[PDB]
Amino acid sequence: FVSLDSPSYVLYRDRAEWADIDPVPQNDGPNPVVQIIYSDKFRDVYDYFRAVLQRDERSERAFKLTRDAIELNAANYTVWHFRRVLLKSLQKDLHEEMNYITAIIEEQPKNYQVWHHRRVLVEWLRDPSQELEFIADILNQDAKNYHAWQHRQWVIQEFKLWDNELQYVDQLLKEDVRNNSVWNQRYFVISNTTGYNDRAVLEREVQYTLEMIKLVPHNESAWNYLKGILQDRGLSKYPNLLNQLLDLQPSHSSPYLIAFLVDIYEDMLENQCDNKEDILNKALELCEILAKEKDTIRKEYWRYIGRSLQSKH
Amino acid sequence: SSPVWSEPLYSLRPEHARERLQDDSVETVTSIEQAKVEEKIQEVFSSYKFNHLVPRLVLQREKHFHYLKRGLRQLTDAYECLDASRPWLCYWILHSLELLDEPIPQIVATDVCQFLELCQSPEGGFGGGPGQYPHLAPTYAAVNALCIIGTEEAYDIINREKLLQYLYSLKQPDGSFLMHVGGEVDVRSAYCAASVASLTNIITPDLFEGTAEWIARCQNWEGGIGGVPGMEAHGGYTFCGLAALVILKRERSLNLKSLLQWVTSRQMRFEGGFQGRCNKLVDGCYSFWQAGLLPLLHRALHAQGDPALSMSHWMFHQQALQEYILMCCQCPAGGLLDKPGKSRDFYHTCYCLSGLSIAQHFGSGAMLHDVVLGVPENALQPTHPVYNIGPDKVIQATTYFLQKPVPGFE
Ligand SMILES: CC[C@H](C)[C@@H](CO[C@@H](Cc1ccccc1)C(=O)N[C@@H](CCS(C)(=O)=O)C(=O)O)NC[C@@H](N)CS
Ligand SMILES: CC(C)=CCC/C(C)=C/CC/C(C)=C/COP(=O)(O)OP(=O)(O)O
Ligand SMILES: OC[C@H]1O[C@@](CO)(O[C@H]2O[C@H](CO)[C@@H](O)[C@H](O)[C@H]2O)[C@@H](O)[C@@H]1O
Ligand SMILES: [Zn+2]
Repeated sequence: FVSLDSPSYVLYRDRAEWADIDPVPQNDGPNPVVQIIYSDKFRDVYDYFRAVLQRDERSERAFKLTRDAIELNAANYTVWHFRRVLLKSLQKDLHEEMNYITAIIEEQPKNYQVWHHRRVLVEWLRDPSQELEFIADILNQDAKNYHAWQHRQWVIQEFKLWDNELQYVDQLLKEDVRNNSVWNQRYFVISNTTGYNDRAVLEREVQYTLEMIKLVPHNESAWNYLKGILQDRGLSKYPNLLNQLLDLQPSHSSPYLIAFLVDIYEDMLENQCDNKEDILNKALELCEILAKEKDTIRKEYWRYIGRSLQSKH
Repeated sequence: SSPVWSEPLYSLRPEHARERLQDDSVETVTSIEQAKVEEKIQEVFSSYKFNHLVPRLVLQREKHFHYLKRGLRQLTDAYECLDASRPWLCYWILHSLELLDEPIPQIVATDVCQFLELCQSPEGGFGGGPGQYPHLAPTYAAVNALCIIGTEEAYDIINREKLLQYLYSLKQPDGSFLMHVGGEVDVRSAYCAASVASLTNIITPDLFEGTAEWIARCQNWEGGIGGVPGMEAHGGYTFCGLAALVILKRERSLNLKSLLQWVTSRQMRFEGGFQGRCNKLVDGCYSFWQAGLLPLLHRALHAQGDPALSMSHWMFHQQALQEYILMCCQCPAGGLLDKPGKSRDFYHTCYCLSGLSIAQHFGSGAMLHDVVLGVPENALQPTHPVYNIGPDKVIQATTYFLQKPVPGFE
């Protein structure tokens, strides 16, 4: 009806249709701590919300009242909950509410309550038709919004919408190959569809990642994805990978490559490799280089790895 | 050595310039944002250097104290957005004063106690303000505040029988917990439940059945832990996950090796502070969420007899983190912040100081080793890595409640 900043907005204590109900002021105790000096509009709304909640009034006026409480503070989870309680009682049109929550999330996408309210609506309607597009728009404003990606994984999983997600991943990686949220989605999609056990899928993934590394050698995400898709089997189980990384050595060296080499040696030693002394020595040299020169911020970690390698092999 | 009025800084070493981002001539929003932050940070680092003269860093205690003291009583309507987070304001402020070793006047202590009583729901748990529904986050905050206070008056405000029933009412069959009735589910709830439950002695055999396994499912390919299974590794969720598992004595459920490599990589080579997830920006609050994982991993590894563990350092750059916090996260007017150019706030004041304290103090067994960068007065009170309230407060609180029975059980 009338927005909180609308020129004809009227305080609740002045609305005739609300005169029958007494407002419930918030009791902070005689000596208030962390006491917020609320604006008159804010307090006014919350004094009435407190009253309807207390009376558990499932009315249409209470329902509209929650919209104002939400504009005043969209993080008030109690208001959102009571609102969901009203959507059910009043049997409100959920597609209407979907439009509302779509608007809300657009203004403030970094909020836990709003994304949850949307999820509840989608579950109630068992209708996911709008999700991937809406999320894609939010992600279009912040390609890394955590809640956006989380809600997205949920809808895809719950409603089996796997079909186009890998193309989506590829498009976003094209836009920003450093977007870690996208590399994460890539893992999510693949492990939940074809899996990585299919050697053809694994090779495709390893080739793709290596290409990305060669284009942007210092992009950490690609390096992390590469170790991520190979670590479960063991890095020493892919003998060609060592040689290929060593080739990149001069022309593409970086703390990431050197670190990856240590990981490989780590696993090799762990797996009864030949030349244990040689590999141990190569690995220890790298730990020293990373600790003293190439990755000094992680000196303590690299020194620790060096000591581990020595106590084990 | 060098004169006492001059202390060489890691961030100011000439080699440090080599730690600037290398975008490989391929710009994306990510490299661009990172470069802007680094650019600003460089200017800040430079302002503390006067050729060979490098004055000791100083933690503006008084300025922070006045800021905290002022906020514990009243706040502007700019704080209307935190109307459902009041017990957090109490916890952020009290823990900060606690780290700074500023005492809490008993009048204020009692007033805070009374307020949290008003936030406590009749069904158990604490709401974000008087009359609001219980929610695990403010419940966690309130219990910690009460523990920081340490008086029996504080301890007793907690209605334990209802607190246990409440936790039960949020327990899901798969091991997770709702943040509140009809609320979202993510790893924060597991930590909140495990924290309050252990501190107040209300853990039953079934309460956390399946929780450890659910949390492990949150550990992803990166090594960190995401909010829910499948989601991106994030320091906030990783802290919650590991700390929870430590409380449950189930750290071994995680691949500690990949967790360690992940968290150590989250420390920014140039800034010295920590980022929340790979390829995102540095932020002072991660000084606690990320760096706090190291004391936890240390304890976990030491527990399983790791012979290579250090006996004097956490596996992160303690100096660099302190440099970042002291040089880039202090507001001239008091309070601490995310990064240069951000407004101060109580949340960051709390976490920047918590991280500073962890970066300053190492301990394992009877092994102690401090690294207080700057003037000696910079040294803060130690903080417990699992609960993030003083270690003394933890023992005292758990001792008190251990003298009570678990609500309606055995
Ligand atoms: C939507 C919130 C954001 C995702 C926030 C993290 O919020 C966490 C931590 C927090 C806790 C208390 C207050 C503020 C923040 C979070 O738990 N947010 C909950 C808090 C609910 S409550 C009711 O206990 O205040 C939320 O719902 O925002 N991210 C912060 C990073 N940008 C680092 S500053
Ligand atoms: C006990 C408790 C309640 C702990 C909460 C821990 C915590 C800080 C969680 C963060 C959650 C989150 C979705 C951050 C992303 O926001 P962002 O995109 O603004 O931040 P980013 O860029 O640093 O990742
Ligand atoms: O960090 C990888 C590590 O996490 C575990 C769970 O503790 O599994 C995660 O990562 C796997 C990829 O390596 C995913 O397949 C799995 O779904 C995710 O939970 C461990 O198995 C693994 O070593
Ligand atoms: Zn922050």
